[PDB]
Amino acid sequence: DVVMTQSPLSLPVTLGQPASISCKSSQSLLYTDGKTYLYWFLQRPGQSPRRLIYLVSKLDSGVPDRFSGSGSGTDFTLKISRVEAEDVGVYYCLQSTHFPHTFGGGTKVEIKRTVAAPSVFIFPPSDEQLKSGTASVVCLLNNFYPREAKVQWKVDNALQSGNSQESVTEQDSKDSTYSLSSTLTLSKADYEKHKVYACEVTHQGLSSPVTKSFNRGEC
Amino acid sequence: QVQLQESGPGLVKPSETLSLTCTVSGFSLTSYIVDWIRQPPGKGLEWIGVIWAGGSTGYNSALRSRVSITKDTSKNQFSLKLSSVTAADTAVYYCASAAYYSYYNYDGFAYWGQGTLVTVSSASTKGPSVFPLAPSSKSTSGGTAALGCLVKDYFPEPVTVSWNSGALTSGVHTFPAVLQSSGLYSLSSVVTVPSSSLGTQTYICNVNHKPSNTKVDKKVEPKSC
Repeated sequence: DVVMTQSPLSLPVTLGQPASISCKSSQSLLYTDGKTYLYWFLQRPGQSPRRLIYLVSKLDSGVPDRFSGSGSGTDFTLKISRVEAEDVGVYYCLQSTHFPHTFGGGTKVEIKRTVAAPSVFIFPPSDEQLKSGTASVVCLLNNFYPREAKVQWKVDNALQSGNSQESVTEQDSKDSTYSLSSTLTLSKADYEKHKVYACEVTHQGLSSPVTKSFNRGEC
Repeated sequence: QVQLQESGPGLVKPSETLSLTCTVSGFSLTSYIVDWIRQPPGKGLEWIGVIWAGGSTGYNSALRSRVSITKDTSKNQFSLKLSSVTAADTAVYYCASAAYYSYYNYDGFAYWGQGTLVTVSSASTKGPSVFPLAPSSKSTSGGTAALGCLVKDYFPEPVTVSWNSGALTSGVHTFPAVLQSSGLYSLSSVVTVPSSSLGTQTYICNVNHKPSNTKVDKKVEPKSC
């Protein structure tokens, strides 16, 4: 099978600056009809890949001219002359000259924007969940940049370990930020035995760690 | 101006047969071809096979003759079947179509379906519990308040979350789900709104878990402090 190698795996780029993605095939993609069946797609989070380019350099309908494709034989390139906030996502190349058709491993384009401190929010468990014997506490870090953020859970100032999980959204296509949600899960008994619930946030946009807390049973 | 609609997500037991359908609308002046592609969670894309205009097929040999693509009775409807499944077959499956001008001139992969997640598991489906993430002064930043819903203890993925039946979209963040040690998923969906709107506007999260036929609407009421 034809191996499709994409380079780089991750592409951080400053807004308005050019980006170049390489796609290399283990065999020539030139078919017997004189055409080169090389395509480029963009895939956004939780969405299907969308075609940008076909036949090496042909742009699909609605694709702006900042996008271009070039190459021949085994070496191909996708270029973005001036990267925009909406260009973030995973780019994939594909060959269909040979059977089976094969895709490149993908290149994630990221916007390098100015540092943005996260807005930190905390949510107590609901009475509905408390009735079931479990208590989930949620900490939200909203619209921050860069992606690196440290969340620490504290229950009556005691650092928590092995009872929390978190996930991060993909980079926003409009403001180029990330958001993070972290859930602390305790039994109702442990929850009712403690008073202060805090989430401690460390990020580049913060001069010192920010602690967002609530006292159980304030209202 | 072409639309591809795929059948719903759900479970397939290991060793059993995965079955999906795709309906291709919008081709009128030419015939078309339908390619099938899959994407394991957090991985790349793998081509499965193709069904040509006349009904003949081409399959990826990596699928070891476990695959079948057929034309259904209903106009523009196609079925993909994959036999003897294992955890390696858990993926988002897509159908993709393109114009076929002649055997010597055809496009490929021009228009894609939304993708359907098929999970290979011997476990039963489980609908989620939906809990409010109540706004309070602990979630209220200078004129703006954050609120949400915690969609907990469901299986398999995915779940869809909307706010106010889709009328509320600005400031919404729906997070990737996490897999707990119980083997059940937990997801949160949050929204930032003007805090002055909290006493005059009702906020409801609409949760749909297609694999278990579960639909939950939860009103998110503010705390007093």
